[PDB]
Amino acid sequence: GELDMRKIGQARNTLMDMRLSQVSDSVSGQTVVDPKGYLTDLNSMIPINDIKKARLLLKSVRETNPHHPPAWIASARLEEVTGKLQVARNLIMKGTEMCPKSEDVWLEAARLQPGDTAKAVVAQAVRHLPQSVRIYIRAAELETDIRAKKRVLRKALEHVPNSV
Amino acid sequence: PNSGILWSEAIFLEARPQRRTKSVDALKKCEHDPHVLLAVAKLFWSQRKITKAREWFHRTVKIDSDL
Amino acid sequence: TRLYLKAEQERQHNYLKDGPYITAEEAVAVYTTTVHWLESRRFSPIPFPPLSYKHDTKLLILALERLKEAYSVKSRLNQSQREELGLIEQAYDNPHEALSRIKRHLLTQRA
Amino acid sequence: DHNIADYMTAKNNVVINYKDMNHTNSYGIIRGLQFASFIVQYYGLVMDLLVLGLHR
Amino acid sequence: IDETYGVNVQFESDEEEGDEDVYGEVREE
Amino acid sequence: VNPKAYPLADAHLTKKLLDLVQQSCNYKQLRKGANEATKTLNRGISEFIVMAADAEPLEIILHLPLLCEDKNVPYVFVRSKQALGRACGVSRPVIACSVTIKEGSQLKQQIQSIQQSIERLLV
Amino acid sequence: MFAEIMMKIEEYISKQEYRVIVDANNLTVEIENELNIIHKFIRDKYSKRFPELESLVPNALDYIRTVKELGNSLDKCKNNENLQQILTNATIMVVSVTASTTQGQQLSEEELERLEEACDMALELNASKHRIYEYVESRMSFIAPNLSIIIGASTAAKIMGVAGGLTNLSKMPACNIMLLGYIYHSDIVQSLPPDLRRKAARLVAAKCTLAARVDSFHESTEGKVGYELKDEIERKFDKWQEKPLPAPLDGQRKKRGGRRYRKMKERLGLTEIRKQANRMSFGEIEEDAYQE
Amino acid sequence: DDTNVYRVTIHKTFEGNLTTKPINGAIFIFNPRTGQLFLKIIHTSVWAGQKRLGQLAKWKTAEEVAALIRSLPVEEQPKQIIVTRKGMLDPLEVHLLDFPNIVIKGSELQL
Repeated sequence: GELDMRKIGQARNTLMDMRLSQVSDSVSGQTVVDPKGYLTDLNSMIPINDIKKARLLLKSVRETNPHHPPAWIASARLEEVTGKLQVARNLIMKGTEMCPKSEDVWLEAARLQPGDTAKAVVAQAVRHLPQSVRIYIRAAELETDIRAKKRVLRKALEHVPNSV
Repeated sequence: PNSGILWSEAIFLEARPQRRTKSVDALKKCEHDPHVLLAVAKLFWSQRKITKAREWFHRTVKIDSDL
Repeated sequence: TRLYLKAEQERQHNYLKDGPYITAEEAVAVYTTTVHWLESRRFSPIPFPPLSYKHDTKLLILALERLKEAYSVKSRLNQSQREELGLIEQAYDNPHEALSRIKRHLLTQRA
Repeated sequence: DHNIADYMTAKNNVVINYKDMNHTNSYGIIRGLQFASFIVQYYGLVMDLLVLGLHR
Repeated sequence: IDETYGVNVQFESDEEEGDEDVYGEVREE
Repeated sequence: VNPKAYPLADAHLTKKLLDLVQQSCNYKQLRKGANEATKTLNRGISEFIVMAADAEPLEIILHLPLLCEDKNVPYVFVRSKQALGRACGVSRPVIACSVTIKEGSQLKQQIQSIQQSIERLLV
Repeated sequence: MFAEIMMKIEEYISKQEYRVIVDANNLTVEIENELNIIHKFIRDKYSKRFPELESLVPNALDYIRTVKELGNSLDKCKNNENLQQILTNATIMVVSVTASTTQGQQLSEEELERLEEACDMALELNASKHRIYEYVESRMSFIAPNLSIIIGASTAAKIMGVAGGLTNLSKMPACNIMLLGYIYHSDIVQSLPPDLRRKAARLVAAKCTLAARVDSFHESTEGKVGYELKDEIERKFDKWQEKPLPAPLDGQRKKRGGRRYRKMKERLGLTEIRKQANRMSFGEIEEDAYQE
Repeated sequence: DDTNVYRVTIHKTFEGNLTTKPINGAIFIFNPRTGQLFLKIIHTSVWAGQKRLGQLAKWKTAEEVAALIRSLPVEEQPKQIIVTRKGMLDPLEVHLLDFPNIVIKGSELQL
């Protein structure tokens, strides 16, 4: 009787696919995909409101106490623990100008900024609060040189010679 | 029931597709036993699985090396 | 609507029985012309969605906004519309989980 | 990428439902697909390149 | 973060979000 | 009843077995159904296994004495499955069940007495 | 291992315990994978003579018949009576269209002889597996016809063999389910929709167990209980697969406002809608006429 | 005082994270004209739940604020609820809608 009319369509589709696959040889820039390979990257990718509430509480504590370097350090830690480091660097630069003569805030601002900015931050912290052993140690640690660290150690010995 | 040699004899006298539950019952009843671990290593080596039999023999040598 | 649905039914059946109308080697010639044009352009083909993207979460935000715009201003939403709104809110709440699910559906789901 | 293309084409080949009628679409394309715009634009580009000519 | 219960100020919803530039500067990134 | 169901308990013995099954299921120590009873008997954790003679077919409960020949456990057959179902608390009639031993249960002496009284019926 | 099993099957069929049926079932399960590996080796070896034979014939036996009938000579695809007995007419037309433009080199005499010997060995292995399956089905119909008719003859035979004996099969809680598992491999389960087939596998236990239990004694030798269990499983798989409007009486308020009623009012109500004020100022708003 | 109910004591640690745990649910309410004060003492966990935003605490405080007025007699209830927290006054005014007889007026003076 009436045979499977879909057989002709299947044969035509197979012929078209074979012709396309053969023509694919001439495609020099032919490229493929790896969903199965990506599957390993998706399985390896496995690691909100409370973090936003903590960030809002840190912002309210910084607005209620601008001269609190524990509040500025907590705001910098909350901004650097999640999201981007630019907001943490801006908060550290705001806390260094709002609460001067603080060793912990200057240490957090030196740890949050890059070294080209950390050198200027350590220079500003030495100009605002000199004879600091932690600021001098952070400046000698962010020098990446022998002569620069020797000059920083000589400046720390000339400023505060009673530091072990 | 708390005998390693009796559990090994019961795992060896049982059927080959029925030993996978008998070894689990011997491990659950008498745990950390050298004879039960040696019987599990022999059952893993008899099932053409050297990658599990080597780990079972290493665990049997680490649990009791005096056997 | 009923008549068009019926007509599309026998049209799809006729396409299945008679097979594709793309003539043999004609679709091949069209593909050869297309690939020659692309090679002349010489552009890098788009790859699979990478793990790292410039603004991956931004695309999810835009898609969520686009789906919300369908019935956000509406006074009320249907049960299916309510479920869609809940799904959109869940996706917005957890962008990373939604992105992982979308990638998994892309690379695994085919039905 | 071949996987994304295969998924898109499979989505283009799905079951269509109605009040009481259901069928399967194999030759047609669901215009309601969110990515249907991209595939329609690309295929129209295919006809544009074919008709216009390579040099043109 | 002092031991005072009021040490952390209450976080009242504000910074109204909006495609309006409060700073009034055309951003160019 | 069915002649293939052996041994068969008396009226007071079935009442004591139903009371022990109710005390075991109320203390989360009993397994209902023939499959869970045979799995607990094969696992070596079932203290006793009780059956019922009013099962259709009666050969499907025949694995319950045979497992008693595979683990050396006392077996007994109830008169009706509906009383064993209610005893198990399940509205559906139970043709088989299992009282398993626990980590120092208070009903261990009653389970030992039921195992000593059910082992003398098979003679 | 295959020659002794074939001799035992011939000695059992010429005379008309239970370990011979299990050995024949294991030999058939090994010979299926051996024939699949032989078909894969024949497709990898004859890929130079016909690279489109694997895509046109996805079956192992159909590709083996197409490689044994045609071989290196592709002229046996036009009006050939031997090729029409393996494949259909549209498959023969597709094979002729693939052999019209093949772009493949012909093999040597030794490679074609090795391919023909591999195809003959695969055909002999398939015939031996079919004979072993027929002998196992006869032994299952002679031993336990209820489990062989409910879930399948091979399933029943495998179940008994796996259980190690009809006396152990009945003893098994999942009687007749030998992970061959057999509960899923059950034809009655296979009858159920692929997804429901799994549920049918669990439901197969009851029927299979009953069949084994019945088969334990000398009752139901014709298989009426197994056929009834198979019909009940098929009915369960078929069942698993596929209002006047109320009178608008005048509204009656709550007789007494309760805290639980207030809890429902607290749970469901218009509290959020009341927050959004619909009041509109008499003066014009800053929005356009049709801002919407 | 709305902040008193939402006040959370914060621990201090050089390396450990500060424990900004809630203190209590009392709002430090006062009424000099009434010759007494109100202490709406509530559990610290009840005062501020886990991952509870300031807006969520304000919404819960409004329910408790209306509850205190509900328990008190209408005459004894404050005729004017002068709260300097203008932002929290509106939810209190919304809560005050449950008592039309009572009125809420902004408090320029802050206690």
